Amino acid sequence: IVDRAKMEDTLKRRFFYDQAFAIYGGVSGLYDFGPVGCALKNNIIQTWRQHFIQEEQILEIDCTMLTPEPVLKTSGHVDKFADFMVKDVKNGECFRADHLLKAHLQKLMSDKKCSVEKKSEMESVLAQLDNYGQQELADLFVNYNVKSPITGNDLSPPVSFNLMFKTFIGPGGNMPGYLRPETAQGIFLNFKRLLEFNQGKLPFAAAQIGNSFRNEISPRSGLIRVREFTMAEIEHFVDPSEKDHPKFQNVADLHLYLYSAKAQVSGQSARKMRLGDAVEQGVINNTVLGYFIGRIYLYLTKVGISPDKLRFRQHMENEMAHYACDCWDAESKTSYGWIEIVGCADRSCYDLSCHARATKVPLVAEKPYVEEVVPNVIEPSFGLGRIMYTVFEHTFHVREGDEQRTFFSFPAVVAPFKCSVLPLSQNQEFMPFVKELSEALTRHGVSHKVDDSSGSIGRRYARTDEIGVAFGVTIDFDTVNKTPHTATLRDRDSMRQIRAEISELPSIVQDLANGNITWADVEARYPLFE
Amino acid sequence: IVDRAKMEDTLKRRFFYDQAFAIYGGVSGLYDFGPVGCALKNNIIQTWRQHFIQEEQILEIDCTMLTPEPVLKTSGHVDKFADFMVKDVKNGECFRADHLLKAHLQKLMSDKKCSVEKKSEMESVLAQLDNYGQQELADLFVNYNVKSPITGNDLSPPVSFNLMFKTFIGPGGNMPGYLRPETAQGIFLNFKRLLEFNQGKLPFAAAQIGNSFRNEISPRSGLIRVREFTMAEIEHFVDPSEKDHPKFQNVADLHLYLYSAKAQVSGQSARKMRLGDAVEQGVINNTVLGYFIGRIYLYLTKVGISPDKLRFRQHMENEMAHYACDCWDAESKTSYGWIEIVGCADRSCYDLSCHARATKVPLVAEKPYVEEVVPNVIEPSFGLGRIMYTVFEHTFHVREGDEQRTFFSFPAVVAPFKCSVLPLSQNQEFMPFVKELSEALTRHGVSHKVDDSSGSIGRRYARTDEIGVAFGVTIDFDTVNKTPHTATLRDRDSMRQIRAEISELPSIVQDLANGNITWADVEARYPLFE
Ligand SMILES: Nc1ncnc2c1ncn2[C@@H]1O[C@@H](COP(=O)(O)OP(=O)(O)OP(=O)(O)OP(=O)(O)OC[C@@H]2O[C@@H](n3cnc4c(N)ncnc43)[C@H](O)[C@H]2O)[C@H](O)[C@H]1O
Ligand SMILES: Nc1ncnc2c1ncn2[C@@H]1O[C@@H](COP(=O)(O)OP(=O)(O)OP(=O)(O)OP(=O)(O)OC[C@@H]2O[C@@H](n3cnc4c(N)ncnc43)[C@H](O)[C@H]2O)[C@H](O)[C@H]1O
Repeated sequence: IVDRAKMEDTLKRRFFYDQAFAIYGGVSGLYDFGPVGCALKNNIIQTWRQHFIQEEQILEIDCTMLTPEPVLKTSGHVDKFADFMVKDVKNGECFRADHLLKAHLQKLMSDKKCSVEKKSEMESVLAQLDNYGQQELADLFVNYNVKSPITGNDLSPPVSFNLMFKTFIGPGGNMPGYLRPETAQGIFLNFKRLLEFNQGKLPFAAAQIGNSFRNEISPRSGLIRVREFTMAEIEHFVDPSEKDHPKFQNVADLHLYLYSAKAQVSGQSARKMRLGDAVEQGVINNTVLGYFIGRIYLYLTKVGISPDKLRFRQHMENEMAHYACDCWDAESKTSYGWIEIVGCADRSCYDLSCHARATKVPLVAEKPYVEEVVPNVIEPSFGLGRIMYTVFEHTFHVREGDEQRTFFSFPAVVAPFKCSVLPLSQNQEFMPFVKELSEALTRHGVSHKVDDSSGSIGRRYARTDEIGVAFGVTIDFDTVNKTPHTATLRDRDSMRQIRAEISELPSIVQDLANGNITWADVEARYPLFE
Repeated sequence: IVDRAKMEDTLKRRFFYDQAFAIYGGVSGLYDFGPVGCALKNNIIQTWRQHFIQEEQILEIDCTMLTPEPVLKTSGHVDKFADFMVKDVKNGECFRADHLLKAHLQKLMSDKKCSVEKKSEMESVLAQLDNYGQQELADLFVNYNVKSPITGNDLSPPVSFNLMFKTFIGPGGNMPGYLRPETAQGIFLNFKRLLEFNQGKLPFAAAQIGNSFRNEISPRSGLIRVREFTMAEIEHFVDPSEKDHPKFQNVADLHLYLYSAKAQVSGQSARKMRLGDAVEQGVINNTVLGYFIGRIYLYLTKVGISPDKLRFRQHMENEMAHYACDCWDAESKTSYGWIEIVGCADRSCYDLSCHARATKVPLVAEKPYVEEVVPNVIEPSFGLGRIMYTVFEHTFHVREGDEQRTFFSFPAVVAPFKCSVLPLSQNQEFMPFVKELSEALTRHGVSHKVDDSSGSIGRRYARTDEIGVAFGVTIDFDTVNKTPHTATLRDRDSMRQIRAEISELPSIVQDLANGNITWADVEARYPLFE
């Protein structure tokens, strides 16, 4: 439960992000990231690089965004990559039928005049929205007589709208192209050279961290629905008969909420199972999928996503992506409800075969005399933007004070900068201490910034808390004149303080940020300071 | 003088980069970067972040690539951002008139039948190619009767071709847009919030590191001419009356080749002046421009660009970009001749005014009672791709041996990974040493990789040299069985070796890579090893 309004005001005021081309009216689905937004975004990307690429020794490549039409036609995007769209016969307003129908039912379930039986009927309908096809969705639009949310007009029947941006490569219109809606294709077209890196053996994973474009019909979810974003995609090529991951046992003991396809059709809630158990019973197909689901859980959690607002939902029969057979999405509970922030599909051998057949170029591998096989690929897809937004709503808090101050309980690994060093005076009296502390923090690899802003220490930290700085060190006169020279350490979340010699604080902060020590531990060793 | 052919073969074989969508015929102007290509590209970006953003405390932002037409129409790109194009009346082959005329004259100057007087005439023409306008270029195409390079056909008159990619944002064609040809605009539309970070005082700089698109007419220069690339742009906002940079004296003593507009019109060669002297005489307008020209020189140099193949060329009167008044480009001598890899324009107050007037939104600042002013901006534009390519041609070498091996003398700060650790056996006998060395190197922040490839040590390093690994440590039996336990250190460029205790090598390599010690110094302290 978060006050989106108040938050968007803080994120825009401190400039995490904001409307792109604001002075022109702004384009929906487009936003720019300010200084703190980039710092946070970079921390999230770097953390991701460590968690996956570095942890699994994934091969990295950087493919182009521009894509010639033939490529996307083969992958099947030109035909299936789209959302159903509607528009009132009056003017040309377009809406994503998928979501309009959802906002309409929620409207009816909110009206007190709604009976219990109908409320239930509608709930069952929403829990199957991603299944309904061209026709099924057309009927519901009639049964509920759905009409334009603005000055209720009559909506035309739901039709498919390809989400890919169109363009022309080079002069003339002989080579029409698109902006890649995902990165996966780039890795597939370079399968041979990539497979070659691993001696030609399976399994192995390739990844990409770049921009993708989706000409979203009607973006109205802030950063949740942009037409341009950064995504990290991992393509894990494995033997279709060796779909077993050697490291699964590393996450087999995690307890996370799973919402299987069955539980969705049988109308029951999601369960909090143990990964290992989930695979045993058959809920989660194999262990390769199970490993990544665990690593994903760990990543999102480490970055700041709340376990109580995180779950993995499996796709339904006809919800499947045109390229997948099985899939699980990491959805986060937000002010916009449950939304996927990480897609993890098991798109068998769809891709490699399509390109192989179309280009007349074989894309396979061998196994022991020797047999050739088309690697099944599990694709963990990360929408960094959505992941960051979720972090905002899950760590945004209002201080218990009339002044209505706000702060983000950002984990030390993602916060703009771990420590904030703020002295009272700037005279050559404090510099000797500020300089030393700063450099000391630098030797400990602790990002920091010397606060100069005007106002009382309390007001100084107020700004620090707004952008989620994890810790702060106050350097007052008792630090310069008294001896031993001690400074004040402040915990962002609790606002509680500590007093210790300014030469020891560096290592203390380091351990606090690296999770080697608890704020509790700190209060146990050093004297409290109010 | 480099054998482009042989090089492109090594860059593509080891997978630094290669044709994008290769299995489809490949699209010109598009390439993908493989593992080593990304490692190198990332090192170049990181080095750039340290050199500029971190060194000048530049504010970073990340704007969108999609841009609504009105924005680019105001900036003047919709009208002036283009290259002159020609095409043979026969088929529809398009060519950049600018470059075709250049390739034609070079052809005539190469034929022995060419007289000295005409050769001179043509040289004077090429040294003014970027000045010739719509008409002047049309006449030359007649005087020299330029015809299609392929099966000589008759070329149509030179016409302007807007280099911007076209697209439509959202459903329908009511909001036509483009892909940003540069990033600068993004910073300008966010001038108010950016100026706000600096208390509203000048000067201050904002920067962006992202992708830009240029629908290049006929790309045929490898990575030199792509339709999609990564660029780092710095927008340095300064008081039009305070165009003086406080740090200029930090680079005032650099000797670099300058090729002023005069020297280009007066038909004389470029001079190797001292930055300070250059500003004195008035060659380089102010010191703000002089500082950046120095920092740029230092950056390119540190990354691997050869000083003897680097120069800064000033634009001519009508060569000016539609948004600039003065400018200097860092051009590198390559197999494609001199090409700009860094643009440094002094586009006064063109931008801020244009957007202010069009949006009816003021974009100014104040100065001491107080006067408002439109900040003059100096834009150092970096084409990371071109900078990396230049590094390739300037560090690519062929070993003096029949086998024709190749290697890149990459500076330690940009090489894929600084040290290569390669043992003879993998048995539990060597592991204790390999493990220790590896971790030790990690504690010293020295990137490395344990070589496993088969073949003799000499053949092992052959692969290491190909991707430019700076150093190598050989761990043989005399390392495991003998005592003290010593290993062999190998310099990539010289291939000369050294023998020292395996516990001291970590710090030795660190200093060698961080430029704290010379390979000469090493051979002076430790015993040589053949
Ligand atoms: N019968 C049917 N036929 C065809 N389609 C059917 C269908 N039934 C249901 N559908 C669904 O309709 C499509 C709607 O797509 P979208 O328009 O992208 O809406 P979405 O469901 O919120 O994102 P999506 O699910 O596509 O993200 P993805 O896995 O591609 O990639 C991974 C995601 O990328 C990121 N991401 C996606 N869109 C983003 C955006 N606009 N902004 C920021 N991040 C985004 C997310 O963080 C990450 O989870 C779904 O792809 C498809 O499953
Ligand atoms: N009268 C006139 N009217 C209009 N135009 C006239 C003119 N007389 C001459 N011209 C010239 O014609 C245009 C041709 O442009 P381009 O088509 O980009 O060719 P260029 O000169 O090699 O690059 P450019 O000079 O544009 O790079 P820029 O400063 O924008 O940005 C910085 C560069 O970005 C990078 N970069 C640019 N293009 C790249 C590419 N295709 N691939 C990779 N990197 C690229 C480079 O590394 C970096 O130096 C020049 O912009 C303009 O000066």
